Amino acid sequence: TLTRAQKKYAEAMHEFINMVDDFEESTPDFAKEVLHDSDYVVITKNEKYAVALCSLSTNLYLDEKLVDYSTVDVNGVTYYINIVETNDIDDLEIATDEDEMKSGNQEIILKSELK
Amino acid sequence: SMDKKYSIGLDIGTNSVGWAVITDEYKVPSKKFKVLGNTDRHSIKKNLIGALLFDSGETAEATRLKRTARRRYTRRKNRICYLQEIFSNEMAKVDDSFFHRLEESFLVEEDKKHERHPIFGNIVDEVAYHEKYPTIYHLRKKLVDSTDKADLRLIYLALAHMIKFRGHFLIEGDLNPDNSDVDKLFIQLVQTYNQLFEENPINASGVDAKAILSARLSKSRRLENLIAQLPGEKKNGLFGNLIALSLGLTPNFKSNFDLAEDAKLQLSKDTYDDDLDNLLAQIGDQYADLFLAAKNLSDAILLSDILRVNTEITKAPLSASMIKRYDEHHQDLTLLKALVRQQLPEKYKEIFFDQSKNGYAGYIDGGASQEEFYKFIKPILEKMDGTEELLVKLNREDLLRKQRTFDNGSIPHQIHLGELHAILRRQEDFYPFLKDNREKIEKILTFRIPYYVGPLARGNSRFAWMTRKSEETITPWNFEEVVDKGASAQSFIERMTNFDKNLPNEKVLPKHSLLYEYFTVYNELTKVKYVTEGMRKPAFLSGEQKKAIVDLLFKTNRKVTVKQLKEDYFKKIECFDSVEISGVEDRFNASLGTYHDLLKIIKDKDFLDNEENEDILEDIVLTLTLFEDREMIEERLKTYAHLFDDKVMKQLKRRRYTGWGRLSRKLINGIRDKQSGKTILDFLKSDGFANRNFMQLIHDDSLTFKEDIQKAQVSDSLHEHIANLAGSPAIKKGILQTVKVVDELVKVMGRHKPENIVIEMARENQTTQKNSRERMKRIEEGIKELGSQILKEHPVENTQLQNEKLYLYYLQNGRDMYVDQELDINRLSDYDVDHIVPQSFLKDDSIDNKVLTRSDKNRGKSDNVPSEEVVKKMKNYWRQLLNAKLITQRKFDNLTKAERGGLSELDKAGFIKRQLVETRQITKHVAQILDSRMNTKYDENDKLIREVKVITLKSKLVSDFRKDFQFYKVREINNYHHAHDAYLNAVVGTALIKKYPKLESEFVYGDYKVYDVRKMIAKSEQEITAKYFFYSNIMNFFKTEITLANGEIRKRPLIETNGETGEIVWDKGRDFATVRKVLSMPQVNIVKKTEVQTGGFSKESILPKRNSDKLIARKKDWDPKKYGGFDSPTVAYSVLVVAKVEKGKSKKLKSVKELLGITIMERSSFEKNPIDFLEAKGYKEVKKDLIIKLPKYSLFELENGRKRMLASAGELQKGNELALPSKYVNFLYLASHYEKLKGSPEDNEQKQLFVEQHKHYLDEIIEQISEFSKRVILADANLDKVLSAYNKHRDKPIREQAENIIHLFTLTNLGAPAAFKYFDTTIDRKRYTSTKEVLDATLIHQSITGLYETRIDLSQLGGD
RNA sequence: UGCGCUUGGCGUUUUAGAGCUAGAAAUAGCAAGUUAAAAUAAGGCUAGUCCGUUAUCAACUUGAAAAAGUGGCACCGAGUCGGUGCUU
Repeated sequence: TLTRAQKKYAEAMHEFINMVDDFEESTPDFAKEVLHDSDYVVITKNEKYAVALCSLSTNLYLDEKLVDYSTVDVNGVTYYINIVETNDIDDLEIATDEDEMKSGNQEIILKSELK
Repeated sequence: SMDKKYSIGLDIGTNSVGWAVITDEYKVPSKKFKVLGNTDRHSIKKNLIGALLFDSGETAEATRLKRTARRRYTRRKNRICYLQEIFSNEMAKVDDSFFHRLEESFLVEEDKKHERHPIFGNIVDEVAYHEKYPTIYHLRKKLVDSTDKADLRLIYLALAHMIKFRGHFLIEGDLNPDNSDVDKLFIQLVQTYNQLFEENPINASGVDAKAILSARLSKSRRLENLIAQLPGEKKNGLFGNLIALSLGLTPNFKSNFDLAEDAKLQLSKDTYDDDLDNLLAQIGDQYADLFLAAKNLSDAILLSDILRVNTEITKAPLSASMIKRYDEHHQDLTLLKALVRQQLPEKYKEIFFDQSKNGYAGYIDGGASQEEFYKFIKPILEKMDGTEELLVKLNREDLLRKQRTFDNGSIPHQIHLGELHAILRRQEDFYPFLKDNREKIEKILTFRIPYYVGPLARGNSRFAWMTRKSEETITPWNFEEVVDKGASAQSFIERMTNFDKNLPNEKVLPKHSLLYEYFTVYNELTKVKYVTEGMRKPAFLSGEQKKAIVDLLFKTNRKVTVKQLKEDYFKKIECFDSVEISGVEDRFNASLGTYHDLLKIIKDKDFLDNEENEDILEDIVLTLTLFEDREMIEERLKTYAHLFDDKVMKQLKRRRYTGWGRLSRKLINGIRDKQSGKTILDFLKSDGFANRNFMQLIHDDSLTFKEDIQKAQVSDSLHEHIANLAGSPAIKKGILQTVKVVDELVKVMGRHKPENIVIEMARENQTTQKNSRERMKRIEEGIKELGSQILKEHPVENTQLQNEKLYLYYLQNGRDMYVDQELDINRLSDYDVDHIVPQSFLKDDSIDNKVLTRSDKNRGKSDNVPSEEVVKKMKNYWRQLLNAKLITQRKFDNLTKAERGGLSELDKAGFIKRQLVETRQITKHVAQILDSRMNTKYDENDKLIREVKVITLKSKLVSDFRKDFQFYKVREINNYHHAHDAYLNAVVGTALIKKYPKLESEFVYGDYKVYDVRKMIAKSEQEITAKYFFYSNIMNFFKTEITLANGEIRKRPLIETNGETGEIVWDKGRDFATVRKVLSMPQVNIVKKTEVQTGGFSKESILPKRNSDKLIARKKDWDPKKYGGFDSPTVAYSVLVVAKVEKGKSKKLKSVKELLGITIMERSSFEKNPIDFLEAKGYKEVKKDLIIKLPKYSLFELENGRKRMLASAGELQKGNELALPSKYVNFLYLASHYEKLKGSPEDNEQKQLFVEQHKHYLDEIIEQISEFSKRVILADANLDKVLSAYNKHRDKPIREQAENIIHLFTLTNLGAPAAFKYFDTTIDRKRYTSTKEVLDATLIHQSITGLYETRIDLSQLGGD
C-alpha cells in the first residue's frame, strides 16, 4: 500500500509537476523512515539548497534541520527537492550569515507532511 | 423572559464542531456556570455558543503495514531456525560454537562471548576464505558445481542465504516459457493490446522480441529498435509507451489518452501502484490487464539481464552471473583509477576518498544510490579520453554494479530453489543427514502460508480465522495435516466479503460478475437519446431495442462505439439513413468483459446465453476472484469437470480476476417493487416512455426500492452505531464528538430536549489548478472541434482562465451569447455576466448557468429564461457549441426553455428540491442517530413521539446567507466562524421550518406526508391564499427587495409570517440586528480536545553511534554509544511533578516543581508504579496526591488573560483567540476581494467606495493586532518588525495591503507559532520554550463545550 | 471507504572481511572497496510460526469493568465575559 507520510508527499510531488516544466526525469522519493520522521517538504528552485530558517525562542537560533535532497533538473536548472526536518527543542544552534540566506532564497512550495 | 424552548445548531467537521444554542427569537442565551476548583472564582457567564477543535482521526491502514512488516520479519527468523535445528546436531560435531558466533555477529569485540571471526573463528582461515570467495555467490557457484565434499559451515551459509532472501513467488509451479520467457510475455502483451483494440491491431508475427529487448543496449535504444519493427506505431504511441514502461523508463501516457494532467509512470517507483490506480480510474478498469502484461514483461527483461549465462555451464545461472558482475566491476574500476591518475589527478582524492561527496566513496561508504553516483561521475567521464567503454556501461546503467540491489525483486524463488537443490545433491553422499532432510530443506524454502489461512494463531489473535485439525505446533512440513485447509478457507470467504452499504447482511458481488456487468451496461444504455428525421423531441430507447442491441453489439463486441451503434445497428437493422445520438459520447464505458472472457475459453455461445447457467457462471467468477491459489481453485471447480473439456478446464483456472463492486445481487434483482413486481434490473430493461436510472430508482419515492433500503439499514449499542456508518475515519470521530456536545448541551439546558437540531457538514477539501487545466483543456478540444482560429489570434494561458469573464469569452468563441456579435477581449470590463435561469428562481452561480453579453438587456424583457426571439436567433449557434462541448446539455436546454414555454411549475418544484435536500448520504445517518438518541418515547398507539425535529441543511444556504447579508467570513483570523456557522444554520433552519412546514419531508429526518410541490406553487405573480411561492428561490423571504432578471424590483414585508399558522418567522429590520450582535460577541467557547499521543515510540531513523546519551537503544542490551539507535521519542503525556532532588556535590534536597514528559514507551512502566518510576528517575520525597496528568494541548491561563497550551514537556502553544470587531471583518473581506467581486456593477461599485472611504480601518486594524500581541503574544521583536513593515507599504494598494494583513493573523493565531511574511518581508516565529511560568499559573479543565470548567491555581502547590 | 490476509527487493544500523610504505610524530604517499551475519518498533504472556503504532481519553465521585453519577433563574451590559433585583 503506502506510508501515511509517503502518500502525503506523493501528492506533494504532483503539485510540483503542477508548477510544470514538463521536466521528464521522474521525481525521487526518500526512504519511508526519513519521511515519517521528517516534518516538511520544501522545493527550492534556481540551483540552491532548501530552507534551514531560524526560530527565536523565548538571540535567534536555527529551527529547521535538513535531510537528503535530489537535484532534479528542469530544462534549465537544478531544482532540489529539499526535505526539512523540524527541530527538537533542546538541541539548537545559533545562526550567523544564514539570516541573509533565508531572505535571498525563493522557494516554490512548502507542504506540511506529518499533519 | 420565560422561554425554555431552544434549538441547537451544529457544523460538523474533521477538525472542528461548531455548535450554538438559540431561542425562538434567534438570540444566543447567556448563563452563569458553576466554576469548581480551589481558586476564588466560583461562577462565570458564558454565551451558549462555541466550537470543539481536535486533531484528525487516522486510519488503521498505517498500523496494518507495520503489522505485516512485523509478521514478515518474524517468520523469516523462523525459516533460519528450521535450518540450524536440522544442521545443529551435526554442526556441533564440527564446530562447538559456530552458530553462536553468528548469533552474536552484531556485537562489538568487548561484548562477544566467543571469538570475533564468525565463520571459522581464526583470522587466518577467515582472511583466506574472503580472498577465495569475495561474495556469497562465489561460494554458491562452487558448491553448486564442484564434486568435492565441502566444509559443513559453508554448505550452511550458502543454503541460509538462499533461504533468508528467497526471492519472489509471483510465478506458480516450475518455470517455463509461457510464465518466464520474454517473447511469450511479449505475445501476451500484444494479445492484451489487440483484445483491447480490435479496430487497430498490432501484428508482430515475424518480429523477434526476445533478441531486440534482451540485448545489452541502453533502454532507450531497445525502445527504438522495437518500434522500428512496427510500422504505424509511434515511439510515444500507446504501444510504444507500454514497452518504454516495460524497459523501466518513464513514459507519459497523457497524450495517449487525451488527459488534462500528465500520467508519467515508472515501474521502479513505489508510488507506481496508486499512480497506476490514478490513471486507471480515468481510463477504466479495462486497461489494467495491459499494464500487468507490461509488468510481467518488466520482470522478464530484468531477470533476462540478471542471468547472463549460457546454461549448462552451471546449474547456478544466478550466482555465476553475479560473479561476472563482480569481475566486471573489478576490471572497470581498475581502469577508471588508471584513467583518473593520468588525466584528472587533483580529483582522485575526492572521488575515491571522500564519503561526503556523491562519488565512489559515498556510493560505497556514504549510502549513495547507483543513480546519484552515475550522475556524479557522468560529467567527469565525459571530460576524459579513454572513457568510451565506461560511458557505454553507464548509459546502459551497467557500470560498477553491486550484487545486492533494487533489481532483484524480479528474481523468482524457483531459481534460488535450483541452486539450493543442486548443492544438496552434491553433498548428500558426504553427509547422510542431508540426504535424509533434502525434502525437508527444500520445503523450508518453497512453502508459503496461504493468503486465506492467515496468522497461525491459537485463540489469542483478533485477526486470525484459521481452524486447526490438531493441537500441535504448525511447521511447514505438517501444515497440510495440521490445518484444516477447507474449513480455514471457508472462514476466509466470510471475513473478506464486504456487505452492500445500501443493504448490509448481503455480500457484494465480484467486480467482474456477469450480472454486475449486464447491470452496469443496462444502466448506461437507459439514458441514451436519438433523433432520425421527423423525430419529434429527443427519444429514449425501447426495452426491445435495448435487448436487441446488447444481443447484437454487446454480445458481439468487448466494447461498442457510437459508430457501430449509429451505423452497425440503426442503419442496418431499423433501416434508417442517419440517426443523431445523444446521452453517450464517443464510446461505451461499461461492457460485458466477463461475457467475452468466458466465451473465448468455453467456446459455447448457447451456454453463456442460457440464463439458467447464470448461477453456475456466477459461482465460477466468484472463485476466480476470491482465490489466487492454484490448489484451491482446482478443489473449487471440481464439480463442473463433467460439463467441460479438459482443454477448457485447464484454460479456465488460468483465467484469474480481481475486484469487488458496491452492490449485492439482491439489490439488483432480489428485491421487487410492490406495485409492479419488477426488480431494479427489471426496470432498467423496460420502463416505457419514462426510462429511469439506477440512482433514480433508489431515490424515486414512487417505488418500493428506496423504502426497503431504508427498512434494510437496520444495524444497538453506541460505538457500533457510530462504527456502522460509511465515511472517513476522521468524520466518525467528529460525529461522535458531535453527539457528546449535544448531550452536554441538553444537560446544560435543564435536560430539556430542544425544538430542533440543525445540522450541516463543513467542507475543508481545497486540495490544490486541477480545474484550471481542465478549463484550458475544455477550450482547446472545443476550439479545435469548431475549427476556429481564436486561440492563435488570442494567446492561450490557463491561469488567467480563472477570470470568469475571461473564461466565458473563450467558451463563447469571442462572441456575444445573445447576439451575432463579436466581443472585444480587452473590453470585458464593460460587459455583463448574466444568469440564464434567474437568481430569483434558484441560486445557481455555476458557469453552466452564466453567459457573457455586452449588456444583460440583450436577453429579453422577461423575468423568465431569455426571450423566444433570442432563442430562435441563436439556437443554431448554440447547437454548434453543444456539439463541440463548450456548453452542457442542461445549459442548452435552459437557454431554450422559452421555446418550451419557459419555467414550469415542474421546473420550479425541481429548484426547490435542489436547494433543500442534502445529497450526501452521511449526514442522513448522522441525523438518524441524533433523532434516535433524542426521540425515545412512544405514544398510546406505539407511534414514535418526535419531540425534537432534526434538520439537515445544505452548507450552501448558510454560505449564501452570509454572502447575501454581509456576514462575511475570513478563516485566517481565528476559530469562531466554526461556531458562527452553527448559529447561522440554527437560524436559517428554524426559520425555514416555520415558514414552510409542509416541506418538512424534504429536510427533516423522519417519516412525513410527502406533498406534491406544484400544489404549493402559484400559477402567477398576482396569485402570490395557500400558495407558498411563485418564485423558486426559497431564501427570498429574508430579503427586503428582490431584483428580477430585467431590473424590476419586487418588495417584501419587514415581517414575514406563515400564512396558515400565522407564526411570525422573521422581522427583516429587527432580526438581522440580533444576528450581527451574536457575531460580534467576544466570549466564544473554543475547546481544543486534549489528547494522549499514541503510536510509534519515536522517529524511525536508526542512527549511527553517538557519545550523546539521548539516543534510544534498539534492544535492551545495546548501548547507543556502541550500536546507534533512535533519536526522538514521542511524549505520551506530561506530568507535573513536585518533589525534592539533589542539587549539588553535597547531595542536599532542593524542592522542585517540574514538568516531566512520559514517553509512550515509558507509559506502561510509570502507570504501574508511578512513584517507583519517578523515584528511579531521580525525584525523591514525591507527593502522590500532587501529581497531575497533563496531555497535549492542556490549558493554562496566565496573568492578564494570556493563555498557553502544552505542546510537550518543554514547549507551549498560543492559547488565545482574537475576536476582532465585526466591522473590520467584512472590511477585510471586501478589501481583499476588491477586483474579483462577483457582484452586480452598481453595488460592486457601492462596496468599493466603502473600502476607499474606510482605508483608515487599515490603521485601526493594525492597532487591534498591536495591542493584542503586546498583551498576550509577547513577542516584541516581531511586532516591531511588522510595525515598520506596514509603514513601508502604507501607499501600496488597499487590495494588496489587506491581503497581507491577513497573513499577519498567523501571529495571533491559536496553536503553535509559525513563520509568515508581509510582502517580501519575513518574520521568524517566536517559540515559547519555557514551561516554567505554567507551574505557578492557573490550570483549567474544560468539558467538551468548555462550559463546565474546573480552575486549579498551581501557585498553591509547593507546600503541605 | 473503511477493514482485513499472504510474500519480496532495497534501505538503515553494529560486527567480520590483518590496511601497507615513509616518518619521532605532526603527516604524506599509496593499497582496498562489489560480500556476509544480525536487528528492523523496547518488548509482552496468553508461549502462538501469537500479539505490540487505528478507534477510545476534561475534571471530581462510585465501581471489578462495561458503565453510573456531579454544576437555579431574570434582566442590563460587552475586549474573551461583566454586573444586579430575585431562589436557596
